[PDB]
Amino acid sequence: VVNTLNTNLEQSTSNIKNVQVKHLDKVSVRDLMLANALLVEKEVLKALEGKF
Amino acid sequence: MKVKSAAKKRFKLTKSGQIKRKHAYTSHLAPHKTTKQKRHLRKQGTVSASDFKRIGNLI
Amino acid sequence: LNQLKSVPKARNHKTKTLGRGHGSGLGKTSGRGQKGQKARKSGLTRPGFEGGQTPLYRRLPKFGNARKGFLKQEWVVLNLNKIAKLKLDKINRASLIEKQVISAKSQLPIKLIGHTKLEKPLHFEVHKVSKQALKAVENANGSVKLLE
Amino acid sequence: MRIKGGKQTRVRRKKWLKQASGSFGTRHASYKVAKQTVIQAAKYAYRDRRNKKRDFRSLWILRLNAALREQGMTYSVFINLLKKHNIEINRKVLSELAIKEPSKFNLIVQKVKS
RNA sequence: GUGUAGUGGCGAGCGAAAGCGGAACAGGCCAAACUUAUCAUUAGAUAGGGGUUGUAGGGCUUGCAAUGUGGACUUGAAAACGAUAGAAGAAGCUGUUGGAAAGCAGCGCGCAAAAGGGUGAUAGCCCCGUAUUUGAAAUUGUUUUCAUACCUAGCGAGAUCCCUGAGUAGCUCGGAAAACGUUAUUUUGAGUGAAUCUGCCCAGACCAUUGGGUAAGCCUAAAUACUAAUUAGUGACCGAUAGCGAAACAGUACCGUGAGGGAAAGGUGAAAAGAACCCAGAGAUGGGAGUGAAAUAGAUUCUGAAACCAUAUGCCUACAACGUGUCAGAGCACAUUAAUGUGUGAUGGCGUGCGUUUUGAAGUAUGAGCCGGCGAGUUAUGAUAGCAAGCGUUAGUUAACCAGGAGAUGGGGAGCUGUAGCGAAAGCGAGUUUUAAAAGAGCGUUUGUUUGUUAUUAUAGACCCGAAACGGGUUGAGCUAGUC
RNA sequence: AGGGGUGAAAUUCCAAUCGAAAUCCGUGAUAGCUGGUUCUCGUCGAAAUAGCUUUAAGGCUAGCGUGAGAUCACAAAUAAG
RNA sequence: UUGUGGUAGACGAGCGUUGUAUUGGAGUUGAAGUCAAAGCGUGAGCAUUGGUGGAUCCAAUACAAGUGAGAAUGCCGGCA
RNA sequence: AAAUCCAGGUACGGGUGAAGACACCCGUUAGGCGCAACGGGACGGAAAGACCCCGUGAAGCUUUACUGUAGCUUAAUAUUG
Ligand SMILES: [Mg+2]
Ligand SMILES: [Mg+2]
Ligand SMILES: [Mg+2]
Repeated sequence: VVNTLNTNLEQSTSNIKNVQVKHLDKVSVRDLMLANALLVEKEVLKALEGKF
Repeated sequence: MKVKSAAKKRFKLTKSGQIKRKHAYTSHLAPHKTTKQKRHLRKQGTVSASDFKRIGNLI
Repeated sequence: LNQLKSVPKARNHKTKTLGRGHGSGLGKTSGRGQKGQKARKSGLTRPGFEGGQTPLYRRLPKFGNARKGFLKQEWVVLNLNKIAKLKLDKINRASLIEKQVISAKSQLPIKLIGHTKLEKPLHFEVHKVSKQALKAVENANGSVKLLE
Repeated sequence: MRIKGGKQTRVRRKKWLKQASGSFGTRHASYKVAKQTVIQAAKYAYRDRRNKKRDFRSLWILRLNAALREQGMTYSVFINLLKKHNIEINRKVLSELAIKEPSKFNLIVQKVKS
């Protein structure tokens, strides 16, 4: 999950079927609970707290 | 559904069910009915439980 | 919820399959009975019908409509039984829209109503008040202003 | 999706056919007749499961009366001499089988003469 | 808004216009006066300038201020992005099973390229491609810029001056469109027929007041409907009785004089390496041989079930009244999903099918010759009730639409249900209707909403199939009837 | 050339079919009338009556079944008085 | 302890099919489809081995239905 | 070839039965299987009875049934002095 949607990472990881990068507002319940492993980035914690 | 046009003009729907209705036998002939009948039929009443279901789903 | 296994608490009810053998019930007849009119396709005759006999709604005389072709002029009503729960003074249009009791895109006369006692004084400018509603709101040492 | 369902029908009719073997004619070939024959055979089995315990009792009665008539008394008299006095709970299958190994059932018929 | 106001043998039914929230947004141009020119100028006609209307405007006289912004707009020139062909385009060996490795195992590598297809069995690294970067001699599309036509331009004072769409608006008699079944509004077949800014029309008969708008002339892109066609792609779409009727030389074969009707059918193999040669037979062909991993893959060509037909191991059957089985039951022959085993059954007791519809069917009621396949309670939008979930006491909740990978979802509070009801209604209000009555009686003095699922129901063909018919359009006097 | 034609008239003929051709369309016409409607087990389990009906082979309500909930005692059955 | 027949019918609990999404797994040492057999369940059903066949398939949880066939003088095909 | 056919290994008398039995109950007779015959029966086959009745079915026809209408006729009105 990401906020700025960097292009170096998005350009990478495209051919890797397991991984996927999504914006903070692009993730759904299924797209999250299916991961079984995720890497939240630093700031979206505050935004998620605000949105609750 | 389209509400039955010939129903909403005879059945004022009151609070908490209990569809109200006028009484019949009040439009044509006066002398054949006594004053007791005449001054009872002017008041209005509800619909019995038999036809209540068939009228409620019609409205 | 471990998508490999997800469950609800209780929502899966018996589905009445109509043409699926006598073992489950609902055999050849699918629950239509036996050889009636309902049993035939497109049965279940018109909702208001009593088999030729004059139906109930046709017997009774019609309610009249004195004011014919007109819509009863609607009123927005403040019942004092609940306005106390709405903590606010100087009740008016400029405030009720903030509390979302009414909407900005609405030019409608405001009416006051109710018999319940109220503790803290309030202030209204509305178009109509009930007699004893006015008495009650005045007894609370409030006030009311009558807009035409 | 569209469903054809070939395996299930074949398996079901195969089971019904297999239930009936040794049947005459086409009864063991056509499922439509095999199912009816299986129904009738099972009805007959249900009836005979009671008929056989209804009948073996009579068979024991007969093969006991035949033995008793060789000693000088009838079956009806025998039960009283069992029930009313010299009380016993000897079943009619063994009070009949014991004759097949004699010199021990004669002990029964003489004991009741007391 | 809403199944609302209303319309309806007030029956079946039918169903707005406002208002609100959104998609889109551009308004211009003639006739008429006035005037120029030309018409035997009897113009009553033609071609110019002027004017295009409601906080009425335009013309007439006299001034002021402007040289512009804009087009639903002409020519070229320039730029840009495309469309119609393409080019480059990474990375692997060994071993084993095997006919074949790409499988699996061991050790590596590439990735802006783990889409796909092929390659002797399932390959990110064998090949074509893919991501990505680039490519137009010629035709052609769209947008932008420049100049360039054509059109387009504001504000004063005077003055009973003139113009503002005539067989027109209305009105009568018949019809119709509007949700209206003839009703204000609109329309017209016949007739009749005005007014001119102090005007005319309109605010569901009609009149007055108030207010709104200026008909009887014309044009106008965007939101809109559709996909036979082209390109790319997708599918909890079909997979050879399915899917278009048509996977194949299908509207063909075939039927009908004609309109018209209208099918069935696919798969060897890895690659023909399609079986040289020998025997039999006239030959087809079969048996060998050979190729092949496999010839019980051989052209009848993947898999090969049942109905049906044959042949055989074991048991029984030619004094027998049999819906054919069942419970007992020897004898005989074997050995299994090891099981108080299997196969057959001399003989005993008992024994009138399956579905339909019926008060009652073995029925001398009805349907099925058998086998295989296909074959009938669904969906859209609503309402009701049950169960469960979310949010909850000024609650709950979005619709269309926009953004988002033809996603969840965010924005969108327009509305909807509840919060107060009673009354035909004005109205009143925890009361209200009736009533002279505050008596009495009736109704009320609180339980929610949005969903998911189930059941029922309404309009849709609404479980399946089955009529004789009805109405419209076409083809048929080659047979037959009449006539020439 | 078809709610037409033809008829020394019979309801004859109009492509083997005519009390009104054949074919296509509205069309999946309607059918209170037949027949059909497919997997299993468990619990409960009737009616063929009343009234009305251009109703009598049908329908509505009531009667009888079933599921959920309430009333347990004053309700309902069973004997005796 | 009371029971456990049952048509119309009312309610509950389940089996099976094809596909989808998550995990897991098997497969030229032979998957599915097919036949055979003296297997196992209360029932829809589910295994085990062998022959054939040669490339996909199975298990667990949910979702979705063109989802279950003996009858319609049913259609089609084949054979009596 | 053909229509037909629920599966058949398909006796007679008395009685019973949905009211006339190859299959039922009680008796009697009958070795297995053909071929040529002849039609008593299998309420034998073909034809969802053509008679009769029901359907708030169809079509055709009739009339002083109802509602309309083509046509014919009369008047007013425009063409119309
Ligand atoms: Mg059935
Ligand atoms: Mg039936
Ligand atoms: Mg006959």
